[PDB]
Amino acid sequence: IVGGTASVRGEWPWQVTLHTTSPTQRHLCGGSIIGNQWILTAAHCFYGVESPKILRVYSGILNQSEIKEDTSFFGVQEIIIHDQYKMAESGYDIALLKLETTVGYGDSQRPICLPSKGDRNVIYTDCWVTGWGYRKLRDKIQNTLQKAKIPLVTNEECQKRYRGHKITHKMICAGYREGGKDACKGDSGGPLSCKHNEVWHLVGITSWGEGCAQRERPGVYTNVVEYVDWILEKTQAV
Ligand SMILES: COC(=O)Nc1ccc2c(c1)N[C@@H](C(F)(F)F)CCCC[C@H](NC(=O)/C=C/c1cc(Cl)ccc1-n1cnnn1)c1ncc-2[nH]1
Repeated sequence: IVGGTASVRGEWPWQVTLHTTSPTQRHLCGGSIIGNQWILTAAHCFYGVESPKILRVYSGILNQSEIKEDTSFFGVQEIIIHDQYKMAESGYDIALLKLETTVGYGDSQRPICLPSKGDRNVIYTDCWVTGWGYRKLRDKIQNTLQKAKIPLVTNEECQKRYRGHKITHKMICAGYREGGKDACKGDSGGPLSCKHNEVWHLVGITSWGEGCAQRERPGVYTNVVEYVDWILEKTQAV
């Protein structure tokens, strides 16, 4: 996160850190708890990932230093990638992780609500991007979960900012015209959380941008409201 500040413990209880175990253990991507055995994240996180066996999901983490060999985690039973996904810049950048065990909900780990189909017509004015990613292009993963408040940008304005790309309504953009606040390397897969009528909604999944926090380069997120039926198809399968 560029231009953010330290989160407080329990502030983003749906935020997870997804770690890879091969060749050595390290943070891979962010993610969001959406159900007691479900993590919603970005499809591009699994590039080269040949098996769910190398994945570890940690919930209830403020600091990456809380993670050692004796720290409990959730194993991943299955990686579900949207089957229209090709690359982050073309959209469909969404994936689900089916956990091997159930998350016990508490004040440290709980799910974020998905947006409603009717809420597609609502204007969100209180949106935050969170993660352990870089503070600038050449940096390192941060120990403490960071947060940054960012305004949503219309599809028309985002398309103006990305000449040469096709910004679809399945993407949602966020950033200041002058830049300064954004997601950066290591934040992808994490949430873009918006508070509406005292309820937090998972509005976006951190996907891509041209550089980090640059002037007139909004962050591009998977527009979660456009995938509610796809998520329900995969998580509510009979
Ligand atoms: C010690 O642990 C470690 O250093 N972990 C570590 C470190 C860095 C990484 C990473 C793991 N993840 C990638 C990989 F390949 F390293 F595993 C996979 C994932 C590959 C893509 C990922 N993209 C983002 O996270 C966000 C991009 C992004 C999103 C928005 Cl909304 C705006 C601007 C953006 N940026 C433009 N340029 N940079 N950001 C990333 N790139 C490097 C990493 N992640």
